[PDB]
Amino acid sequence: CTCVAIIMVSCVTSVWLLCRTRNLCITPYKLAPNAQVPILLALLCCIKPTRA
Amino acid sequence: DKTFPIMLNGQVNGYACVVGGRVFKPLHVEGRIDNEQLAAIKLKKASIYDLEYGDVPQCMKSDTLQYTSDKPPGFYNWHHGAVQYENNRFTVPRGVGGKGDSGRPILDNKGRVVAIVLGGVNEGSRTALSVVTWNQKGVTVKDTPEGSEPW
Amino acid sequence: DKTFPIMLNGQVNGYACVVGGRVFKPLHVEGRIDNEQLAAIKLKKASIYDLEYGDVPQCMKSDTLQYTSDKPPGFYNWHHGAVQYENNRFTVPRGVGGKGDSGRPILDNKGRVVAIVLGGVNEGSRTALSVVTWNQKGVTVKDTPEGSEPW
Amino acid sequence: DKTFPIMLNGQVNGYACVVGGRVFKPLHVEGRIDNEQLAAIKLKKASIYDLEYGDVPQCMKSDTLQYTSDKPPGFYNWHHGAVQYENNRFTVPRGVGGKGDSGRPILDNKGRVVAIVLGGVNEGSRTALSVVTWNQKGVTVKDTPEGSEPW
Amino acid sequence: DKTFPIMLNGQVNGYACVVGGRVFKPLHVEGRIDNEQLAAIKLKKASIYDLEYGDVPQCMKSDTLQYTSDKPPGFYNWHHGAVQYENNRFTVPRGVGGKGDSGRPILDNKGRVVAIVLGGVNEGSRTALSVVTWNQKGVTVKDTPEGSEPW
Repeated sequence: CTCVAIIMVSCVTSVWLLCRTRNLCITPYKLAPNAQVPILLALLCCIKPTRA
Repeated sequence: DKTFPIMLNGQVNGYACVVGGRVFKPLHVEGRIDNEQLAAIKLKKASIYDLEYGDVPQCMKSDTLQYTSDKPPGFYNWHHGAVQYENNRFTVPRGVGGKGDSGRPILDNKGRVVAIVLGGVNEGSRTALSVVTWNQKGVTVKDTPEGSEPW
Repeated sequence: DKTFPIMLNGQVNGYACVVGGRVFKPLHVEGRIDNEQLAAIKLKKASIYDLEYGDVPQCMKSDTLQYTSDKPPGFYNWHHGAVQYENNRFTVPRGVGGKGDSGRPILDNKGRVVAIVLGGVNEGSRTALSVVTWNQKGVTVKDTPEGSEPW
Repeated sequence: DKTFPIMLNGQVNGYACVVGGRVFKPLHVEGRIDNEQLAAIKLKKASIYDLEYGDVPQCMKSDTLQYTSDKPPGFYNWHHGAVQYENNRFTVPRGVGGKGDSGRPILDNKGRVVAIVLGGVNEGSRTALSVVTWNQKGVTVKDTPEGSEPW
Repeated sequence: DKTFPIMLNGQVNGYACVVGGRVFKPLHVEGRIDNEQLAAIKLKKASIYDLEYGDVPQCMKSDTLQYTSDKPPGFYNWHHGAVQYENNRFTVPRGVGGKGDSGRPILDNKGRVVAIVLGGVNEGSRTALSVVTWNQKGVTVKDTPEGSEPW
């Protein structure tokens, strides 16, 4: 019971670290839709595809 | 230009600007926009880059165009006067730089918005404005001089 | 006249008309009546007769009066033109009858309302109107052409 | 003077005058102040004088000075007439003093507020009106005549 | 008249007036005096009455004669305007009430100082001054309004 609490706490901590990186993946580029996006920062590190 | 202000207890303490597709609002001010269409928008909080939501429908999009790259340091338009600096903001005289003047856009000679003011009340005889802009490739940056109180 | 429209998300999508004693609003549209006097009145459901409670205050009652039977074919004025028929409304030419025209009363030459437009956006060569009507002896009915899309 | 009237279901029901030190609003009448600056005043109940707590900010206070006691029996300018008495109230021409228009201040020739009306609808050919007043040394005393009626 | 600004780091930040019998200087400001013969004045702290020691010799005595009690509410010779009330200070308009001009006296029509200002930066629409007065027989009184920042 102590073991399964450690895995549950560490899973929701790393995935909130990754979600904060996910939110900061797109925030410097949502304010300017006219700016081009690199192909490295679209699929490998971040998730978003080319749109519009 | 179309710039709806922000009302709180009868007085005006901020301004909300509209660019192509998206609606801007400073985080430092609290209140409701006078446009009832803009009140139903789900504006979300974010970091210093001031990300909000442009959830407006199709009938009034692209009010003005945001200024692209290749920025010269010459003349630029402003609501209370003129600014003439690219890396920084110009030392505008007094009158402008009081309280509740946040969110006012800075336009170009073709009517293209370049920057949005956020601070820099007064820094002596020379007043510097803390604005957001795009540095080289359209990536939104935030430039803040020293001693820039929220204005 | 006295016809306060309904606004949802800051956009006019329907019109609510007041007849003697009771207010009539189409229930296939959504929103809120902009009058603060009208918004304090409860709403009760019905059929597509589109009934709303007539709990109006004393200072405003008997604004527009309805028209009974013995209705001529005649010529009846309309807010975007004219309609000249008795059994149905006149099939008005195209362009007239866009979106947001529901709930508009059709009046006589003496100001007597004889119909309230609900549906019938497109009806082939000319657009017929799907209105509510008072019959040959004072009972409200509803007339619909086939293939009438609602507003 | 700048006295904001009360609003109830559109029509007026009374006048809430503003005197320096404490704003005056009759609790005999009902409604809400439509002004946004006076809507933030906390509604505190009081004694039989029908008084509202004066939580007005001090900058827009004392714009209307109030007359002290020991008044002369001379002329006083009512909003729709003139009153000439000291202890009792002089007769007003008939017709004025209906319903839902009380709370209007009785001023002097110097513009100072002398008295605040609360009653006196119809009291025969000689129109007497129930009022609050300052008796001899500044004591706020309500005087109501025989057979008084609320306004 | 005869007033001395206080020299602190090159800019003016306060005014040190002189009354017949005893000189004055605001305690909340600091710096150096602008007179060679006032450099021997013993600086001391005191209570909220703003009490200094006027040990100047007879060579520059009897500059500004003081005024007694029973001050009329008429006109007064303020340096940037006028004051027309006795128990409270007159509501001076905007513009006046900046910063760093404490200790400025208020003159009478007979060339007599009646008061010394201390603070009241800004209150909003009007401005109230925290000033010293004499109540009934010559006893020194410090009078302050609510929310008076030193000025």
